Amino acid sequence: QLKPIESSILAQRR
Amino acid sequence: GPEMVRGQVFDVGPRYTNLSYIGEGAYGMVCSAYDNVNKVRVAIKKISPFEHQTYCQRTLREIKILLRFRHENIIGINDIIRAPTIEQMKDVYIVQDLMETDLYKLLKTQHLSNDHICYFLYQILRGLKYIHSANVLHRDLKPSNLLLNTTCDLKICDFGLARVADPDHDHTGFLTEYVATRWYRAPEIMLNSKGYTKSIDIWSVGCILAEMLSNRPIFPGKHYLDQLNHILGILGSPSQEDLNCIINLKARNYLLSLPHKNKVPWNRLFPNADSKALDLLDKMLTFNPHKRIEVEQALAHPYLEQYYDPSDEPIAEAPFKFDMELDDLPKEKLKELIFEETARFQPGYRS
Repeated sequence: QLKPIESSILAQRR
Repeated sequence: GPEMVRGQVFDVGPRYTNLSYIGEGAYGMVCSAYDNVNKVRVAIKKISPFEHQTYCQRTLREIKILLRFRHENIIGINDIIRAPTIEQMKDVYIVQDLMETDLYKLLKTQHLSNDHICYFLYQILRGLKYIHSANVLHRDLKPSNLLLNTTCDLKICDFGLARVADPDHDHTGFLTEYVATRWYRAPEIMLNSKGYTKSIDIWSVGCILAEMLSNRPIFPGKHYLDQLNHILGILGSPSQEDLNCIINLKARNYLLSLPHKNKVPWNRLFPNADSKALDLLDKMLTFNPHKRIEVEQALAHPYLEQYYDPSDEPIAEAPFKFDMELDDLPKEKLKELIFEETARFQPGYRS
């Protein structure tokens, strides 16, 4: 079960 | 007595316990475990390479490479376990942080949104940028080598086929043949089998992109020679210019023999894909490796423009050089090099 992209630290920085 | 998984002893306690099987290869096995010291879940690969020169070579490369690399989209080595003396060393255990799944598994269970595909692709290419900036070729990119957590963080694994090729030196005629996994194998691995470049990794990424778009492999050749037919069935027959680029005469003549095939347009194959994704796909799956998009240009493609930021895409500080390549050595000598390379993880080490 795959979470939203914004849960990735890398994506939060972008 | 140490823990045993499916008949393999894993002599990794007392620090690492509760071993569970994940997978295997010809000279090793991977398990999950618990690191009782750092209180974290790990993956542990057991390797037993020392009877074969080629296994020793790949073990040394993987170790040397991954111990230098430090990047958010590449799995790091936490620990290496092996015996205190070279004569007692039969097995080497490499410890990494446990990831939750991989892309192969995810694609069996889930149709990915365009946003997921775009972000995963970004992360693969950001990792690859770092790898290629170090003068390393991965040579086995595929979905099961891309690990993921449910937070969508992606890390490239498995450097067992990876090597250095210092671009100061022409490696034509000196690269190992029959690299990559068949379905992910660039055409020049078949046609310039000892003279390919890091462009093979871009081809594999294109295969991976295609696979995210459709949840099936784009070129599922049933055997070595059928692979090239699958490629040409979609790309169509190469242009005369691209043929005239093939230096190897036997290879060029073999292609001239084949019947003509037309290009299948990307949008008939992937009628629901983002157009920009298909554009980048076309550039990655370009027949001629000298015309194929390079990793920096791929990162700069419009498909990835919401993520591309060269201020946050590290490159290797000290790219590897020709020194790191003379490993064509007897297996006993390679064992000594593996022992030296793993010494820093031992009690009582001194440089």
